[PDB]
Amino acid sequence: NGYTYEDYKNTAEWLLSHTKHRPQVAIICGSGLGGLTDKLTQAQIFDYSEIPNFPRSTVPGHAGRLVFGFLNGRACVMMQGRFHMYEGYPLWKVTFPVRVFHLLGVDTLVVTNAAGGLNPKFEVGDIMLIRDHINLPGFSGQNPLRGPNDERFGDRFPAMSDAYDRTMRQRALSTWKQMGEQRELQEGTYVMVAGPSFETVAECRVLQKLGADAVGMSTVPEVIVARHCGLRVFGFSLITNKVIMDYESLEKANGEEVLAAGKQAAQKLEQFVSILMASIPL
Amino acid sequence: NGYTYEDYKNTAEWLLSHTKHRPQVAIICGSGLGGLTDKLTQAQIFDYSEIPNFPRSTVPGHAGRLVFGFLNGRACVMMQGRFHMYEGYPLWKVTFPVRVFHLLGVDTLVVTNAAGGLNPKFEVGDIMLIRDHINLPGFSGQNPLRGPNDERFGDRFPAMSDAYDRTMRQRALSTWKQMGEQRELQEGTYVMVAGPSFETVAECRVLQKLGADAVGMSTVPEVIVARHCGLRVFGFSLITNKVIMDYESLEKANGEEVLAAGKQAAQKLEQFVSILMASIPL
Amino acid sequence: NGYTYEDYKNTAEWLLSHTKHRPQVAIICGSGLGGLTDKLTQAQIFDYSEIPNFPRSTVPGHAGRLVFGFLNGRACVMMQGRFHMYEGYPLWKVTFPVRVFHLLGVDTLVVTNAAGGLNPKFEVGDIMLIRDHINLPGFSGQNPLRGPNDERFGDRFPAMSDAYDRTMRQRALSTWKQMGEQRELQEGTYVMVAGPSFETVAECRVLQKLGADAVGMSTVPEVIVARHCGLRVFGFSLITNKVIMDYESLEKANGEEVLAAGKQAAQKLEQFVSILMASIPL
Ligand SMILES: O=c1[nH]cnc2c(C[N@@H+]3C[C@H](CO)[C@@H](O)C3)c[nH]c12
Ligand SMILES: O=c1[nH]cnc2c(C[N@@H+]3C[C@H](CO)[C@@H](O)C3)c[nH]c12
Ligand SMILES: O=c1[nH]cnc2c(C[N@@H+]3C[C@H](CO)[C@@H](O)C3)c[nH]c12
Repeated sequence: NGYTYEDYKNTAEWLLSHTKHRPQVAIICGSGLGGLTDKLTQAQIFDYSEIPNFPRSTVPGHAGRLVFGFLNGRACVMMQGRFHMYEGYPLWKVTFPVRVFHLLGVDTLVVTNAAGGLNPKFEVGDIMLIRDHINLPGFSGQNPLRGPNDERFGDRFPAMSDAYDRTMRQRALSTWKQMGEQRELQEGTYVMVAGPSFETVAECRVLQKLGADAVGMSTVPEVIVARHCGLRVFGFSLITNKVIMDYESLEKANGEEVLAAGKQAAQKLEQFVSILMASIPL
Repeated sequence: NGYTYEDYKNTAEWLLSHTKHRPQVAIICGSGLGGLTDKLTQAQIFDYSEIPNFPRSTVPGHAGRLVFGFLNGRACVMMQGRFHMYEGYPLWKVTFPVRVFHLLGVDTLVVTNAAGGLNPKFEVGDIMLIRDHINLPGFSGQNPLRGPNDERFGDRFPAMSDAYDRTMRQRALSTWKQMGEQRELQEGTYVMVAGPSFETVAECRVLQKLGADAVGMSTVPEVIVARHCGLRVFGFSLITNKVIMDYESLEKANGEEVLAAGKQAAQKLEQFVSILMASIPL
Repeated sequence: NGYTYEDYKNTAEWLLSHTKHRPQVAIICGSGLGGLTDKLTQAQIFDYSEIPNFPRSTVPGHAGRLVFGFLNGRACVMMQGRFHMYEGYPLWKVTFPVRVFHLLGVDTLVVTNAAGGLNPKFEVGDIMLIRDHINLPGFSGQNPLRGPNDERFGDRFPAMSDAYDRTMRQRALSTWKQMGEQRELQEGTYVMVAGPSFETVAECRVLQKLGADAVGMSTVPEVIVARHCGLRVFGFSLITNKVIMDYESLEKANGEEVLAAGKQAAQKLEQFVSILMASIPL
């Protein structure tokens, strides 16, 4: 890890002295979900590039910013553009923001992402509440906590079986119903794979056989660092496509559609997140 | 990645100005399949060591060369000796040649390798057409495309579900029959594991349970980079041994036998490849 | 790999000239099993920090030492405190001691560790004889033999299907009975995961579906290097906890209990190891 405790501290204090905002809830916007930033009020934008120690967003579109504001009665800080292992960043950079949030005073992390559906019951547009995850990269060594542990953040061996807050998941399922929606709110296991190339049929079958319901290339690292910090964690995936699971089909998964699904059924997640803020204690 | 676009370009131009040959089909010879180089005509050999930017073959036997020539009516470039992740090379070096081939004007990549048979229906000497692959290293981060993407080669998120050209696989199965052979042409999923040590019984069972038919320590990376490039891809594995899948057996897998199987039933693959060249469009 | 053959040699010769002891059996003590060092006679302690080239134990408790002595009629060398991939050490440092032992004249390696039980038949306190292992990190590239092979230690492609000496496992099962004990001696497959965070329910299910019986974050690397060396290998796991495999449960795995289980049923393993020394040929 190239960061010392001092680095996270200096970044936090810099942000704290450059904004009057004092966030409680940190929100990481997934692909095609950045619009969520338009709902904040008293918004204050910071480009990643101007924040000390922040990983500088190479060329996804040069759009990387931290937005502080209020979302439905709660002090928030949103990440529009998140870092991925596939871009070359080691996991300790990918999750650097998370530790910064903790030092800013955040106690809750909401993570969102787009994902391929592995469970056949899913349909494009569906929203999957994350009940659990399978950290394939972590099994091999790619775990954001690798390296000496700093007691100031947490313990050497944090547990992850209760990573996704049960209370929030319940309140989430409730909220979704209180709103009265067509499709039900899906729930399941998210499996992380490094990417960036999409899965083959054989691989799709492997992930299904392991019990995963949705597949993506992010999130798990941020969740592990958040939990290591003591943060309350809740999140979901926007199923942007159904992964090909048999050779009959003659269609390919593309980053184009993922942003397209995250175009129509996108605002659906946005509203759900804003409303869900009232369900977050303080 | 330690290579800049310029590096691949300079290597291509160097080769292009040192040979009159202009290859269309690149062929990577697997273990004990190097003999395939003896079939080229108007052959011109280049030691890896003399080609700018090429990874220098440590000590597999110091035998690493790029051979340009004609194979059954087609301009080829063959790799005699391929790079493996287990030797210490990062994946961006392992696949460096592939991007060079694309800049040389190659539009087809034929990959061959020796592999352990996981499917019980296989026998030593069998030839397995590769229909799909399981990229275990890729799930964890070891994917040759990790790092910033260069649009000149391809897209950020290339698909792999159609990696192995369906047309060539069909024409391959046809060719094999047109020849009238004893054993049928096997077909299945290739699973890549890093190695270099051989699998345990428990591991063999894992790979079988995942749906893999053959196991090796190469190929998948080259295939992913080729596809990212737009190359047509086809290949197969020479089953050199049947992996031990139960504790009853008292025999061990050894690099000795692998080269031995690749001694008798070796030329069988060689001919098949030469003849298959006529089935490759232009 | 940052070590040259010379480095292992110089470390061996340094130890050989600083102790009259000439070990035959090397023993690696797992978590909460360090007490085994109290049974040696004519004991001579070396701090890891004073041994040339040894990885310096960061801050697990600053307790890292190599103890030479005699254990029940056999010249031993014990590692009190072992290195883990999760602490940041690359595998070639984690396994550095193993190659040193081989140069000291050791011909047998006994590895012990604490592990989470995946097989439901297990209970806290149980002892599991290791019959086989699943090297998840190894599938992805994290194998201690990655990099050029040195013929002086072993072959390029060593087999692992017979890693755990069948004779010792038999003599172990015998010994356990000759002693007449309540609980039977368990036996099964050990799966290595990098850690340091504990498994989620979904992950627990994956590991079970793969056929693993116990889960830990060490051992496999040392075993592979030992075998590559020609060392006889035998070992076992102390089940310190039963991994949560369903959402009903409301308890979390913690490094606290692991050391606690390794407190009561700890000496049970210690005696078993001492007595088992008589079963090790010479
Ligand atoms: O089928 C899939 N496989 C793996 N990841 C995704 C995702 C998630 N994100 C979306 C984004 C690509 O469009 C990249 O960062 C991956 C959506 N569908 C799939
Ligand atoms: O049983 C097996 N397991 C893993 N790889 C192979 C291979 C393939 N290559 C062959 C070569 C060793 O002889 C090394 O680079 C692995 C053949 N049989 C097996
Ligand atoms: O449930 C488990 N999952 C993964 N490893 C362990 C272990 C083994 N060691 C023990 C030690 C933590 O207490 C760390 O190095 C892991 C015991 N129980 C479990």
